[PDB]
Amino acid sequence: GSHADLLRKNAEVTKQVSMARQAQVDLEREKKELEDSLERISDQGQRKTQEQLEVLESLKQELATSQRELQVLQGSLETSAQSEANWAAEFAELEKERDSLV
Amino acid sequence: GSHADLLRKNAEVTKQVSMARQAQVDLEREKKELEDSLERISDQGQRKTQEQLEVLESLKQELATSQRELQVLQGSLETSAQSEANWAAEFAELEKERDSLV
Repeated sequence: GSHADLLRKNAEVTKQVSMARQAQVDLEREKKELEDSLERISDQGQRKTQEQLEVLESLKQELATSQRELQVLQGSLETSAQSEANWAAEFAELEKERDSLV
Repeated sequence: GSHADLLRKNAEVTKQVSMARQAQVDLEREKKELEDSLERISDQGQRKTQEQLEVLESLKQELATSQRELQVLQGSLETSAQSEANWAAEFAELEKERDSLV
């Protein structure tokens, strides 16, 4: 009857209330880990952006230095070369003399 | 009276309809330029991301090459150096002989 129905109907509403109060708990908790995960994937993402900027900066620095160094060696080779030339000429003169004496 | 009010009231609704039909036109048009601007700032943003990737790649390539080149010069200096040594020794022998004859 109407009494049975109301009593049954009401018993269900109580169960649903309980279930909703549970969803509350489960959701509010599931959101706490999303909050954390988000806070991390962000924290990490902003530091990766940095390392990169520091890698790119350093990279330019490294190349620039290598260039300066390469230019200095090109000069040392230049001078050394000029020096080997003199030795030959120097040796030439001694040879000319040695030949004169023998 | 009620007739004056309805007639006046209705005249206003007609004016508003017209104004709304205008907002339609103006908005639908203002959105066409947002559509374009967005399509551009995006198109440009995706190509800038590329150039960069190509700058970074090239940069590594350049540094790597400079390193190989620097290493080769370090060797040329090494050999040239060894060569200057020989000249001195070579010159030394000639000198010893020249001194013997004089």
